[PDB]
Amino acid sequence: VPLYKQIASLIEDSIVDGTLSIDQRVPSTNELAAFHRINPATARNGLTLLVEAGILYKKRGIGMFVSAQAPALIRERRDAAFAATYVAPLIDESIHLGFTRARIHALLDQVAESR
Amino acid sequence: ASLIEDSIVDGTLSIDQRVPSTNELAAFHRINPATARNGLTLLVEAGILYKKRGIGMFVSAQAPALIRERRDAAFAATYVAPLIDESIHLGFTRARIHALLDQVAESRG
Repeated sequence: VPLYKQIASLIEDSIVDGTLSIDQRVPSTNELAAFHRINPATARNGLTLLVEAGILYKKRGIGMFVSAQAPALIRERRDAAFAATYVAPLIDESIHLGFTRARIHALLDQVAESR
Repeated sequence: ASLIEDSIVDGTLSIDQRVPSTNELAAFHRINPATARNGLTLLVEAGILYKKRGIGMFVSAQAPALIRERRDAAFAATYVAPLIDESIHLGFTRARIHALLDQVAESRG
């Protein structure tokens, strides 16, 4: 995983854990660069990634802040990544193999009951 | 191993029909005849094939169910097991995942 992504995820984690709130300045490119001791452009790319997702917003002349719906955004995105990565190919292959809805649901239970 | 099984699935081999000689299986897979042999031995153990003393090995009427059972277990290991593990890690209940299965289904792939 690229460093700008690792930085972005650390910030989301802080938002999920509740250690970073809504009216709390987010560490700046310069502050993140100094702390994690990484390249500024890397910290920047991480922050921008969160902007483009609607998780952070710029308060003119003050700094970066957290959107109130950030928690919902991180949760919804991670849930969608989960569905596409783990459920989408499962369903596609089910159709390919010709399984019925009942068969797939039974397979799920059969595996859960027998790990 | 697969050749016999795929063959039983596609009908190139019917129930009670004799299986190809180990030499043929060996040549097809480009392996040692002894290896093809124990591979056939494993199929007998599993009940996919049965043998007539001094005559050879034949396709069991049970092979169909047995082979299909092997395939869903492969599907389960590839798609369902990883799904279950991640679901547990993320804190999703099985009921939720059942629902999600239908959810993703509606507008399938």
